[PDB]
Amino acid sequence: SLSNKLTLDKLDVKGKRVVMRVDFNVPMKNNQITNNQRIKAAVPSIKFCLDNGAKSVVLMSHLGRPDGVPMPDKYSLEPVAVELKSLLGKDVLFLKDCVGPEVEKACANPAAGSVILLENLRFHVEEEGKGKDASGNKVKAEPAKIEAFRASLSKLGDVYVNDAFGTAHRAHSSMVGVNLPQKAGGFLMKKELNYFAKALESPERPFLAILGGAKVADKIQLINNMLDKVNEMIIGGGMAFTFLKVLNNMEIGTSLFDEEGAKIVKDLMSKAEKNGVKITLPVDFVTADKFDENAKTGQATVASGIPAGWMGLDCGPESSKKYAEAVTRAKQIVWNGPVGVFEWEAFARGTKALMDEVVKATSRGCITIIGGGDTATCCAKWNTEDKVSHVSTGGGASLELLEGKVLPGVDALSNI
Ligand SMILES: Nc1ncnc2c1ncn2[C@@H]1O[C@H](COP(=O)(O)OP(=O)(O)OP(=O)(O)O)[C@@H](O)[C@H]1O
Ligand SMILES: O=C(OP(=O)(O)O)[C@H](O)COP(=O)(O)O
Ligand SMILES: [Cl-]
Ligand code: NA
Repeated sequence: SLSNKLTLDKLDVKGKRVVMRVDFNVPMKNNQITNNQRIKAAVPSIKFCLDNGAKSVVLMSHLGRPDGVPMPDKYSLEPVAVELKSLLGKDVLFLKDCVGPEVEKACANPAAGSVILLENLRFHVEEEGKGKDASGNKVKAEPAKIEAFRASLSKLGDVYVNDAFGTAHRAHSSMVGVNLPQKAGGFLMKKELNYFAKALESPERPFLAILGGAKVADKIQLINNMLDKVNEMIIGGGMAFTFLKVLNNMEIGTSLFDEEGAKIVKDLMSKAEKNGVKITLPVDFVTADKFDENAKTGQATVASGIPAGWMGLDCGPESSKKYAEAVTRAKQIVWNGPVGVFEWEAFARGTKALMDEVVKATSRGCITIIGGGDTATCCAKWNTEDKVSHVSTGGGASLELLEGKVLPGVDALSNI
């Protein structure tokens, strides 16, 4: 994917300020970083810039989904600056904004070797181009303000590097809108794209996709194209309830539900049938009376339904058996999205059981690819990072590659 693009190995950085988009959207629990994978993954590009004489490296990322409102109490990148220091062996200056005159002054003429991390890009609606105000009402960014936002970011370096593989599916301002003469892909971008190019060229079959998690509105829209590439699909985690409500008339309580995706569920199942893709949905659940680690818990099946005011936060044991059967048939697996709220032990058994099966599959020759901010944290939590074929920093980004697309963050790089 980058044979035609400028990459960092061929970018002259000596004496240049480098502005670098990274994916530092790391998971957090009790206000601390629970997995530094995405930060560590950018260190090779950052160190390369410094070792080869860069005047500065300005790092920019989002964290979470603050929807264009400053939320430094909940989604500040300040903790990431602290963690990056230990991983880099070098000092990092944190700025409390990402644009404006104070940021521009701090980045205009830095001391040699300076590393600077900006605040969450998504505190400004101009990054995504849309969001919500502080009262929760949806809002769209104004074109002239988007261009001024992109112009401000562009002043923070002389050359641009994009190492944000995990965000490469997003055509956001920091990812496609920086206007500098040289825009290069970083070493993590290259590593991930190269791995997927080889693994997706002629997959081992049956090729199973496992789609879970909580980003239902976004990821239900990826299934249509994925159904032209895979032979089996597990639809689990928060994704399943939209399917079960529509197909089975199941009562789902307060479980995650996507109104727009519900309108295409039957068409997706029809396409799966046309293409010979076996769909495995859960059949039982661990329920909770509220979205809380210490919620009261219960059990439910598709036939029983989930009680009003309760939500399904994990699959149950009969679902785990069906998931295991699909893993045993697979010769290649791509997995994005845990099949329950694995961060909370009451709701982690289903994801742990599936991880055990995927590890066993790897040991008998299955090619196993696990990707995503939270899904890769499953590998860290249960110590399986070296027991699957590849742990990717991309989740949705990897699914969009599976669909067969050129990612916007790659398309926007300079051509050779
Ligand atoms: N039934 C469920 N209800 C609610 N949340 C769920 C459920 N099952 C899983 N989750 C949540 O899904 C979240 C992860 O979903 P998400 O799509 O963000 O995955 P990801 O691997 O981080 O992907 P990406 O890299 O694209 O962000 C986890 O925090 C987990 O708690
Ligand atoms: O976490 C990401 O994607 P992912 O959840 O699929 O791994 C990226 O940081 C992009 O975040 P977004 O899905 O809020 O745009
Ligand atoms: Cl979403
Ligand atoms: Na996530």
